Amino acid sequence: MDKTGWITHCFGRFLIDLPPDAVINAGYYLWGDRIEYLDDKPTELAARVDRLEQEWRTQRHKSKGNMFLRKIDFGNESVGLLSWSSEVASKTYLLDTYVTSKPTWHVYRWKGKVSVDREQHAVEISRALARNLRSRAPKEIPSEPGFCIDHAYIAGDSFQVERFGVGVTFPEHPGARFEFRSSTGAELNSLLERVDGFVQNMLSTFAGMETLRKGKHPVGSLPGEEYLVAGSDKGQRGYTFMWEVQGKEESLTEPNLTAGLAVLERSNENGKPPPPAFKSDKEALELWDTIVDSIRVRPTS
Amino acid sequence: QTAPLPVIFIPGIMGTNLRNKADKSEVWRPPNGLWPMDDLFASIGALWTWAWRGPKARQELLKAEQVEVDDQGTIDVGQSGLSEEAARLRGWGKVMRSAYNPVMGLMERRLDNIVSRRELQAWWNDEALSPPGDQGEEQGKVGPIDEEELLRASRYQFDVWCAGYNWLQSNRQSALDVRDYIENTVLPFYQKECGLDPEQMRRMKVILVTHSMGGLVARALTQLHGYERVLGVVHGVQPATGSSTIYHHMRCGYEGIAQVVLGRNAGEVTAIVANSAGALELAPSAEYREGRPWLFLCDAQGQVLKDIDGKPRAYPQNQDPYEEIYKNTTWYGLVPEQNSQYLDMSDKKEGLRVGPRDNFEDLIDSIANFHGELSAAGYHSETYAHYGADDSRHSWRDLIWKGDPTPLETPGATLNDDENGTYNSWFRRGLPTIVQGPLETGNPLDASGSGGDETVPTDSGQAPALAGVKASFRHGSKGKGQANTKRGYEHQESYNDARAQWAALYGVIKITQLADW
Ligand SMILES: [Ca+2]
Repeated sequence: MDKTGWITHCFGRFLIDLPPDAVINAGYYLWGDRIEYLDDKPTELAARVDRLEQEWRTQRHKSKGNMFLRKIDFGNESVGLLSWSSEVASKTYLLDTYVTSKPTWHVYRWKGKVSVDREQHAVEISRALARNLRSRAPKEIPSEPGFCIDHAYIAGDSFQVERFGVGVTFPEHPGARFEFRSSTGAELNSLLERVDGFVQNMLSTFAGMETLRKGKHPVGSLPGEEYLVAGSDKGQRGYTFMWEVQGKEESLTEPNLTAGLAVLERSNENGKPPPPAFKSDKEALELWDTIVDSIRVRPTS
Repeated sequence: QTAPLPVIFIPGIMGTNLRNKADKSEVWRPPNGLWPMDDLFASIGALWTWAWRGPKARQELLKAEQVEVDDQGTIDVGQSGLSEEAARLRGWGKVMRSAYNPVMGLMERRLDNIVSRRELQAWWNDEALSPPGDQGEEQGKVGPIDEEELLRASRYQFDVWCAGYNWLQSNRQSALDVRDYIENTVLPFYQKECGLDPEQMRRMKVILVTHSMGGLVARALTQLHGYERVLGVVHGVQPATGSSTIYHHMRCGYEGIAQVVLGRNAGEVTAIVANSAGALELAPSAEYREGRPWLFLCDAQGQVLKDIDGKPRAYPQNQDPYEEIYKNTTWYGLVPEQNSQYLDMSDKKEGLRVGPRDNFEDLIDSIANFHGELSAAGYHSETYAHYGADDSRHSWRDLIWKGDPTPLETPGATLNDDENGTYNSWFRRGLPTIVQGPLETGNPLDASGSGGDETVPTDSGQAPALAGVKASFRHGSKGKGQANTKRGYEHQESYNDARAQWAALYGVIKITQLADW
């Protein structure tokens, strides 16, 4: 396939190539909670944080008094607001952390629950985050080890729970969506064994369903397996392409990895069969293979 | 005119499509069960959102704070008279199509066609006039619709809007989201379309029509906040005080017959539900079944066992399901020790920021608080409720472990179940097994609360009637009335039953009599 103009993107520990007109929405998660990129300028961020602290200070726990516990200084201008996680909570706090990349300033919000008896540990994690958050240009590929997010990367190669999910649409293929995810930890079962029952059920029930492909699909040293199905009903064609690397425990570069491409049911435009996502199964498989075969761990030093 | 009167439909259990909030990909688009494998694209939807998602992925993707309503689902405009584009704007693509699109389209066409050319139109001129008792109405206060009332109602333009919501989050927060939907999407449409000034806007009212847990969302909205915007409320199959089915599902998985599921064994369901305030809020409250037990430990002869103090092992024993069952970590608890591993599968407990059990116990305390507030706050003063009360649908109403707990309860107890309802194994026999009720020897006070609609035991379905709501329709074998002789309907599909539809339209007409103009 002609990848003229395709763009190599960094997501987490990985790289992937997408067409230049791809519409991309990404999310990044640390220890299970989203690290959200904020548009805030520094004065705006300060006002945002002060505003929230003062809101919390007006709120009351049902028995323990003030909902606001403390503002924590994580060093490197990063701060956290610590509050009870609810008005009846006794074992968990909400820790709302704000952190900036260096040396180019960008602001992030990373909020999640923390155990009362794990407070010091949570603090050290945020301290470390503030030390490790390095800025990068939107398409800059870091040669240093680390987990890439919007406008930055978390430098280092020490294990942490980390995950991303990226969703992609294609102007030329209405109704199609591609998604790419990584998550630390081995998935509990493997893709082919997991879905085969349901797929066989689909094939048996619906004459319009077919399996296009089922088996191994390694991409470099990534031991991926795939299951690709398509079907027709109501004069439109649907697709579900599934690819997975099971993952290894406590591994940043061998996490669980999934890639998927779907075309779900869409509607007729004023009583006319919806516009086709693809010209043919061959075209869909081509796009699928081209994207998946571009997935690789970001080379680092 | 125009005198618009919006009808806001609020869906129920797992009823709203969801996508990941950051990446926008689809993570929930029901039905996802083995039933009904009757539509090709439906099955693609289930494959993509559920079947190919591993257990860890499911736990990550069905996380309340990380999902949002997806309004891009399929829509069946049916005979509503709406274009797909219009129905899409109305949010009808937010919710399970088969379960909800038909009733939304029915109400739309019925309410758009009450009086024409000085005659009552179809259905309104006959079926609608039924004495409420014939339809299973049990409070005995409200009367039949009359010609006055329909003429009055015909002066308004009803439009059905679909308030899909993030069912994983607390229903407390979903109430806020529905408020925002009404105030920021629904009403501004009429402001612009009808050229309404701010006073006219302020004077507008809406009518809520809810399914299932959507009724708890509605009550949070009208009863825990000042929201006079709501003129009245129709509830269908509300688990007003919760449902013992949540215990079955968390300990055994959903049954194969279920259209919508969160797993096929304990670990799968528990991994999602035990982290979701919205899901856990379905758990029976302290007031459920008027405080009587619903979880029974029985011997081989079906007789309830005795505890250390010689008291029946029928829980709750002292009206506290939160401590007695939900946080209990013994073999009969909601999340026994054997199932702790499913609370947070992301890493070994050690490196985490929050302990899995810490989080879970705080969530239980949260639901207890929400349950308590809802109970005290009651129901909107113009509430018309209907529910399925049928003894041919056991609904896990009596949750029974039958067998000998002795080997499970000796010091250093280690025995594990099969995550599907039994401790019997290749290695051990005659042990506790979840079996279908009803209990062999029952409490006479429990007679009225037996059966249900498969998901909501009558215990909970009849709570609004017991709390004194204006109208309550008891549908199925445990109710009365000549128009109520069919077997009671099933929960998920309740709004596809003529009685549920009748009760909804009846409620709307009655509530409308209160509208100013
Ligand atoms: Ca209308």
